[PDB]
Amino acid sequence: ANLLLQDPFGVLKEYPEKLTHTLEVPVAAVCVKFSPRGDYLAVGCSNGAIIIYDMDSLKPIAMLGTHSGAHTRSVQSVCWSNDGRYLWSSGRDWYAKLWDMTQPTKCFQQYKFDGPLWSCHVVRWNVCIVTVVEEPTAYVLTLTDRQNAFHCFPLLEQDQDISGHGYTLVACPHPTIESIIITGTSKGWINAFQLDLEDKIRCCYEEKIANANIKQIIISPSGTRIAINGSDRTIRQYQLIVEHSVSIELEHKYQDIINRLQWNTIFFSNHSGEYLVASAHGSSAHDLYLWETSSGSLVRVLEGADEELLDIDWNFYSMRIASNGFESGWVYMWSIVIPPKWSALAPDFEEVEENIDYQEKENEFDIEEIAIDLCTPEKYDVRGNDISMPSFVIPIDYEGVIIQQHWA
Amino acid sequence: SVPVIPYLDYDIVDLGSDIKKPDFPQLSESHRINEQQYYITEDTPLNKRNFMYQPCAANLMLDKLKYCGTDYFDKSSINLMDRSDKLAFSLDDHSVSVSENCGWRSVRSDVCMKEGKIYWEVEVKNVSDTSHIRCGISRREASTETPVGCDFYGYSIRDKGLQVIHEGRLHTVLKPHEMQAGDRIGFLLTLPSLQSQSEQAMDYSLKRIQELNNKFNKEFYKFLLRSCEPTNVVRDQIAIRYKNQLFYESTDYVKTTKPEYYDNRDDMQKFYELENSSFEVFVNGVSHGIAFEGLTPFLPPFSELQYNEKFYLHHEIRNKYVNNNRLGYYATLSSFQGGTASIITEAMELKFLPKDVDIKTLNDIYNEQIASDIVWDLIDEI
Repeated sequence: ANLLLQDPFGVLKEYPEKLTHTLEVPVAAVCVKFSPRGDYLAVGCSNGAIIIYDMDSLKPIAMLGTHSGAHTRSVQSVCWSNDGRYLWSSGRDWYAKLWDMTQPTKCFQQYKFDGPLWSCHVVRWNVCIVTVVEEPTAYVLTLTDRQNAFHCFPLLEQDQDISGHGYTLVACPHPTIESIIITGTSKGWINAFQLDLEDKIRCCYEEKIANANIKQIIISPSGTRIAINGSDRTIRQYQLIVEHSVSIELEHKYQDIINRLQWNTIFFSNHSGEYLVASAHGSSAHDLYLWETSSGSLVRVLEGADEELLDIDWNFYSMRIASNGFESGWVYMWSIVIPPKWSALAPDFEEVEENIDYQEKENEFDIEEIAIDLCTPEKYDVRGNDISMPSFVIPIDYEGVIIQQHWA
Repeated sequence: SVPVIPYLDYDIVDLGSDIKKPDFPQLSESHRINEQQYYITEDTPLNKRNFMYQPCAANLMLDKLKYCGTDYFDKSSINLMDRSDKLAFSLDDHSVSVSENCGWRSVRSDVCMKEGKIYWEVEVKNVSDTSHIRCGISRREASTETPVGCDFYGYSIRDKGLQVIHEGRLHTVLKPHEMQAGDRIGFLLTLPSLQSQSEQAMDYSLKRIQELNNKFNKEFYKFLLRSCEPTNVVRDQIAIRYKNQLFYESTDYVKTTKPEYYDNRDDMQKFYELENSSFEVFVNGVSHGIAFEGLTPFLPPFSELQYNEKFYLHHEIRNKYVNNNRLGYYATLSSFQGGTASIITEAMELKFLPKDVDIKTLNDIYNEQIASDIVWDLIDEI
């Protein structure tokens, strides 16, 4: 990532504001999920496809589900491994297909569940937490050393009933602790179960925030702020403190005051969650919102699309916002759009915007052995990212490219 | 083709009034340097569009002419016409001083150097490492916006080491020495006689009419150059009312290329250089040598006055290569970023005065300019 090192400066602004791309995907799509690096964009589809695009030319590199383990029903969620090599994908076919891009169209392993699925969230590339329909516990799917037995440990202490606290529907693993996973019931309580990765699970937090059907829980990537999306028209960002012993408090609430509408999806910025981005629900909701998570106010509104938007992904490496269409199925994409500069034409050019008063010097009327290294890749970019941990590039299907010229 | 402009109420003076007939140079508060407020002129014209200006006075006795040309100040000093719009001078020391945010300008004092020997000193007040000045000599041709030395219409020396300036180049030909806040530079400019000047000017007039002329018509530029006299004046100086006052516009000289002429003797394109010229500088009295010896000869055939080349050729008619009594080198001064230099005029304010009988003070030829101005125009009054 060396464009931005000399792009030049003036690209750090922490959101994109112009929509630049539009994946004209005919088969409508629910969930979108970028690669961990800015390379690819997985597109969870309605008719059972999971299209995988290469983000550089807006056209796919494969559509997995040909050889083994096609999601027959609609797919609700897709996450990736920590590197970007595997892919867990939970659909409504009661399966949770873990893919391997090395053998692209062939699923690695799956598992039959108790019903359709809401989501999946990958903690280590094997273990994955999957939300079974209307079950008061989440069955963590740990892909063991043997590929046939995934111990679906109940994510619940043995006797703490949550009847009246609700039913587990979401679970987002904590980034900077990785052993606590916060899970959301359906009547406002939020259970916090710490995996030992034995199976003991301490209930580090059980508390009702409001008597609402929790739709979605997200964590900042520094684990500092946690926001909840109730079934009341409110977003509740908290302040998360854990060493274990965990504790939250109400920082701010977010609501549609005028239109008084529901929130579909919510997402946090890269570093510490200085920005929240939410998608409203009703008619005439044509635009994602932004929020200064400290001041609490609606900073900006990303007026791109034409009709409601469902899923939000924010890959900060590309600084992009993928946002699927609720109606058309098309996948709008915002992007920090740099303009060119003619100061790149010559090594002594300069682009000023004021008629500058050059002051006269005198002579307008008068007529290398330094430290050179080629071995270390750069450790950071202008966003402070974890570059130089080499991402899993896609293996282009070189078993089937040779026919791929002829008839797909 | 135009009538003579009539007089006004202030123009007819009377015995008693002590007002000065060229209306006073209105001054403007420039800045504070050398513990002095200096001043730019605010409401008196400047020389632009290749003109030179002079405040006329309505002279009631004269009939054909109704006016006379006049200078402002009593003794010799800077004429405020060929200077820059940020070039400030005070009524205390007469040091020119640009502000610290203003650049290399030039200021010419009104005394012409045509023939003989003229000597004067120039006081230097504030020349820092940041503020500079370039003192020396220039014709009427050298633009007062650029500093003297980029061209063959002026010559000067630097401030530190006094690197002698021509064609923009810096020449270490003299003894190198630096200015400080208290020096004073004297100028022994030895000039040829106007008789010697007239013959070398007439020689080029003969050497240019046909000698390289074997453009679509070469007779009329030869006819203009027949019609090229050494000392004869063709002046078109007319009174004008500008800013509620009365002034002259005089035709000024343009820039042109180098005077070269093929002498069949040495087989090289020879340069026109004046006879016996010398450019000697004083540095607190000590002499430093001859900076330049080959000054340009200028009088008809090297100075092109402003000319209507599409109006006059079609036809009674003026000439390009004429005199107007303003023709020659002047007391020339420059200033940079607050660099201050003051011009000294009279023998009583001179400290290092050499003993030649040919030396006349700067005020002296100014009086001879006072002598020449009226009586040349009295001759043009018939």
